[PDB]
Amino acid sequence: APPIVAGDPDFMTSLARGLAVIQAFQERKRHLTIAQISHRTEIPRAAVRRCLHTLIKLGYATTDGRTYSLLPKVLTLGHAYLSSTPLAISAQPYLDRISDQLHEAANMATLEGDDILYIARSATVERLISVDLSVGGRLPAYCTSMGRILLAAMDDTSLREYLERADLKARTSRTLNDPESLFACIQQVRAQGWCVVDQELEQGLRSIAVPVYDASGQVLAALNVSTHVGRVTRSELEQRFLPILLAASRDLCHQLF
Amino acid sequence: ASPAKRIQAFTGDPDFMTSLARGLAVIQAFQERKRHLTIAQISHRTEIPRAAVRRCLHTLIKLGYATTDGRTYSLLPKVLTLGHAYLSSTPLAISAQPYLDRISDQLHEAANMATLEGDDILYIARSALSVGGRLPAYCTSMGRILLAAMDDTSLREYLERADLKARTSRTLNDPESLFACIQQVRAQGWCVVDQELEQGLRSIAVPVYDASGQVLAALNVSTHVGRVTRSELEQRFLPILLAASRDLCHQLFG
Ligand SMILES: [Cl-]
Ligand SMILES: [Cl-]
Ligand SMILES: [Cl-]
Ligand SMILES: [Cl-]
Ligand SMILES: [Cl-]
Ligand SMILES: [Cl-]
Ligand SMILES: [Cl-]
Ligand SMILES: [Cl-]
Ligand SMILES: [Cl-]
Ligand SMILES: [Cl-]
Repeated sequence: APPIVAGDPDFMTSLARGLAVIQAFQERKRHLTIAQISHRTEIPRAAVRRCLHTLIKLGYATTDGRTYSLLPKVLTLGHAYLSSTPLAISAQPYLDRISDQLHEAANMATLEGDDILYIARSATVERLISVDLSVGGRLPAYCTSMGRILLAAMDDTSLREYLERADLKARTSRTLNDPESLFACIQQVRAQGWCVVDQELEQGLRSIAVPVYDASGQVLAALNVSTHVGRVTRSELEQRFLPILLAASRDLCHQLF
Repeated sequence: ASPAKRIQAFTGDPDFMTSLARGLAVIQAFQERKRHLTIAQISHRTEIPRAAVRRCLHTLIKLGYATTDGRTYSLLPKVLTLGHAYLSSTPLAISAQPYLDRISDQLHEAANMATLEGDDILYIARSALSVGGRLPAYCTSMGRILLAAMDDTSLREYLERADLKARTSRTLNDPESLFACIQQVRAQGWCVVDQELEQGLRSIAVPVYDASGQVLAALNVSTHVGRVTRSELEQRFLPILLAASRDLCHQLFG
């Protein structure tokens, strides 16, 4: 190797704006201007400028005076959640055990808005469109197995509101993407207590998911196992993966509550 | 210097957003707490007044970043999406991932990439600690790569400032011994740390450069004493790491 050489009065608007400015960077690989951030967030430019100035002084962002980027310190905000949340902490040995036994990826997600949000994953690579899925990433609820678990937990009025507004695009030719077929699908998921999705999010990808409850019988999250097409038989998901996942969900609930 | 002290250093700055700074500090107050917190606990750790802690928490609850039962407070998974904003907007982290995956597959060991934050290294990508986790720089192989990249004034400032605890019987724990170690890492272009952070842990790291020769980050492989000898690290792992890091630099910067 070569050497190394040389009103609500308690709502704090500026905190809200600063977190929205951080969110404006989602999926933007080129540094951003104030104009772009203001456009995306509908926050006035002068406030965006102050937010960025504050983030820079605190080590969360950087600039050349014209454009702006985030710094790695932003990752420590998510680490504050991961290291203070029993659900995320306790689920990791379970996902690791599921994955070691099945030699497939295992995940846990919650609902955030119209998407599922990954909170913990086993140690396997799962690439969507050759990009690793990761803790903190989001996927649409209507076309994922964990999304359908979490939509099934809604009451019918909330579910219909979601289906009349959501972007139901046909991700593959298999995807259920009209409100009547999604509603009937979600009703069966309720009856079953589990959901299989077969290549409705992307070609080649199959997953099976179950709910995780708290002591009150409320759905806190979903657990799943996710696989590629030629890695499984057609009925292995239900016969092989499902009892493992049901048992893990039951064990995690008992451990926490 | 408490979080409130650091915030109050900018009272003369009219564009510094005090509430944003306190809310970020309130999120940080949860680090490694393992469970939920009261207003009084958060105020004690941050030294931010309780009224302000209350208003920040309230704002986080309204925005979906936290929850409460009226006595204790917890963060919500939406906080994770703040870190994802960095990951999905940073080509270094994005492009590093296939290399880390391939390295880990070949060696059946964990491979990581880290940058320097303050006196710690900060993990920005890993292939099967977590991303966003931190470790001290002085007794880790990536830490020593990144300290080696500093100029000598910054390195000495670090060595006088940092808390150099003896974590194992092998840890180098004084500024003179550590400076000598860093000069050897500079001469080498790589670093092996053998059980200076915890028993059984051994790792090897190299720098990641841009096209102008700035060190941007460090890449490493970490192992246990079980079956990987130091000769293996230096003769088998090191050529792989050097090749991956050169590939990454060329892919990102030409
Ligand atoms: Cl920038
Ligand atoms: Cl298709
Ligand atoms: Cl189903
Ligand atoms: Cl429910
Ligand atoms: Cl303060
Ligand atoms: Cl303010
Ligand atoms: Cl709580
Ligand atoms: Cl959330
Ligand atoms: Cl190390
Ligand atoms: Cl030891």
